[PDB]
Amino acid sequence: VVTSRPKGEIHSKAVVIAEGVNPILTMKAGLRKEDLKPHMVAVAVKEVISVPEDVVNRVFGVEGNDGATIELL
Amino acid sequence: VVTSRPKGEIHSKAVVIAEGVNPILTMKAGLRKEDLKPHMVAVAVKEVISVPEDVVNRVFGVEGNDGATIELL
Amino acid sequence: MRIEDKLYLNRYRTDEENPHLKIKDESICAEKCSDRPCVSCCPADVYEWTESGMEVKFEGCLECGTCRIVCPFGNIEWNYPRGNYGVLYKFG
Amino acid sequence: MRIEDKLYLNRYRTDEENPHLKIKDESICAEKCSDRPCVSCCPADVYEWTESGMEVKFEGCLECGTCRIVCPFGNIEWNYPRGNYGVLYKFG
Ligand code: SF4
Ligand code: SF4
Ligand code: SF4
Ligand code: SF4
Repeated sequence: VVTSRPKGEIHSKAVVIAEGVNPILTMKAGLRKEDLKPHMVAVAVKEVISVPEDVVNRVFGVEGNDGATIELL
Repeated sequence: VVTSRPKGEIHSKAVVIAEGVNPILTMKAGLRKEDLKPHMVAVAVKEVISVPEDVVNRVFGVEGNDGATIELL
Repeated sequence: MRIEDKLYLNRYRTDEENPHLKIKDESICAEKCSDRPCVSCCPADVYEWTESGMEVKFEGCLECGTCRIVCPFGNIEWNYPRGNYGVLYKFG
Repeated sequence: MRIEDKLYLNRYRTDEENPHLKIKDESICAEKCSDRPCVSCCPADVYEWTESGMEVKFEGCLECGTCRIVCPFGNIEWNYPRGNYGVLYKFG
């Protein structure tokens, strides 16, 4: 592995490309013969909203480190 | 209408038997030729539980004189 | 014991001199009846079949009317209590 | 204005001397492109098509990678920022 660091050259017997989506480093290894087309990916926009620990209990119907997940269609 | 009161005899041109289930007074008027059999009625047992106005908001997911109804099967 | 804890929560004006639940024939409850559905379907545990006869604790009657209807032989003289008597449901 | 209110909430270490979003050919964005999907699909309003060219405000880039993929002609030299640079998501 070569890095953006100045003296950065890490030697290894194997390299695990666990770098997620945007397969920039996968294309350098010969895998991913093309880039991602805009039908293999989904733009996911997320907000983390500060809701003060008791309205979370009220609007989800839970209490005390028990959680609920909503899936919105 | 005659009542359980001592001098109780109310005179009227019409009598509306709006006395609910247990058709005791309906059978006196000639209607309901038999009593209720135990398949025309359902025993409904109800508790009113004191839950202090904010756990009601939390367990129903509501707030401020907005209510929710659960039907349990 | 168990349901008279919950019948204590209700409000009553008991009419003890006028029992509104009379059993028309005690002998039907001894040999003619098999399962006693007045006991097993009373929401207030009013009826209890002893060997001394049927104990009708009419003071806890919730005036539902199940006993009169669930009795197969019709031997429950069922009335409502008088006016201003019986259960008095607060926030019913 | 609107989304840079929300980009102010994020934490950045901006690398201003190294823009990681370069456009390979500005002429493809003027006549070859019709709808400019880099502008209309950028979650951080990085791309803005003026008549002076394409304004690439790379400092607010959320490093998602949409622009590189949604661009039909491939003329976005898209890199991640260097290590310890770009978005730094706290409770991501
Ligand atoms: S149901 Fe009718 S018969 Fe059976 S016990 Fe109650 S009263 Fe006696
Ligand atoms: S009325 Fe309801 S409560 Fe009173 S005895 Fe008959 S069943 Fe039990
Ligand atoms: S998409 Fe490719 S071509 Fe269309 S504007 Fe953005 S960069 Fe220029
Ligand atoms: S990466 Fe995500 S945010 Fe940064 S420019 Fe491309 S699209 Fe806009």
